[PDB]
Amino acid sequence: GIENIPATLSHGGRFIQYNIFGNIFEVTAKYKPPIMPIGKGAYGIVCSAMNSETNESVAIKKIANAFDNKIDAKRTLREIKLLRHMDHENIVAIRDIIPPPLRNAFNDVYIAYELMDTDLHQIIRSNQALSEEHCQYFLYQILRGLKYIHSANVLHRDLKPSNLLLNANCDLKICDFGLARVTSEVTRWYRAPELLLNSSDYTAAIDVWSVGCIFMELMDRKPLFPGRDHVHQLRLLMELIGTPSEEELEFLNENAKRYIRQLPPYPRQSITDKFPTVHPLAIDLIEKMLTFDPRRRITVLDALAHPYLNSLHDISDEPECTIPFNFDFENHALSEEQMKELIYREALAFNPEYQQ
Repeated sequence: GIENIPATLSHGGRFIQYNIFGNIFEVTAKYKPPIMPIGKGAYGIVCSAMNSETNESVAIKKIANAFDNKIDAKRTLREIKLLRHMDHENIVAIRDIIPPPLRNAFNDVYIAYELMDTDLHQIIRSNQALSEEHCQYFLYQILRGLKYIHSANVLHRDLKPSNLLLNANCDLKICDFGLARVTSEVTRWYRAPELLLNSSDYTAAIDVWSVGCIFMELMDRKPLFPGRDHVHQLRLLMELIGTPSEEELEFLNENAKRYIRQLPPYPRQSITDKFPTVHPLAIDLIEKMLTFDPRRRITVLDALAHPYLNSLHDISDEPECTIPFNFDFENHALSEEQMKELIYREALAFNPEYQQ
């Protein structure tokens, strides 16, 4: 579909501006036309493109005005550094950081990721059927990636179906680390119990919780805990799981502890009866993942060995991250110009021709 989107050579031919419904999408010259818009959102837009020098297809996301609010600049730099630090088959890889044509005028950041066909959210929405071996493969790859992320002392704090990208090969990669934790510091249908009822510190269990939810949504094709309001989330939680007994309530803040005694009782509805279509071992592990108590929640390391995944589980093939990740990129307090400069050095690392 070339010449469908107007493409103008700019800055001495080293860049190409693509008009996309009045949205100027400027990338380096090696990404010759055509490009295919594939995503929209708050960050900006996402197009597919081909690197004419490497014959490799990427997805270029454009974060527009990335440095205006310093919080969003920190989430962008955090995204780049986090995704560059890690090398894993269930983690989305950065393939390029576009240099700005003019360093003084560096407002938009274009990141290029490896190209994926869809994501689990779209798979759910399209109402398309999956063999049980496929669901098995998906869950296994999610946990296999979580093992690595956590092994780098990083907690992916916002897991969603739209965060799990897929391929026709059924390869699944985790993405969008804009909110991850270093243990040193938005829909909540997937947020853990401890996150809503503030326990100021949380462990990897939060991720496990979300996975549980996600897997049920994969197996039931309906959102497991839809929230009308923030207070309602807990209601639909304990309506299904049951109101905890305080052998389980010990951990949350006592400003939050009182909270749970404040409400009427809730029986533990059995999941095998509410969602009976799914396989039995699936229901088992799902129940073992959605415990209200964080210290009574199954670990990713143990959830890998659960019998639902026994045809895929393998400790020698599920690696960890050797070198951990530190949060002070250069230092702790940075201005928008410092973060700008770091991302600029990264783009110059991917594009040594623009260093000079």
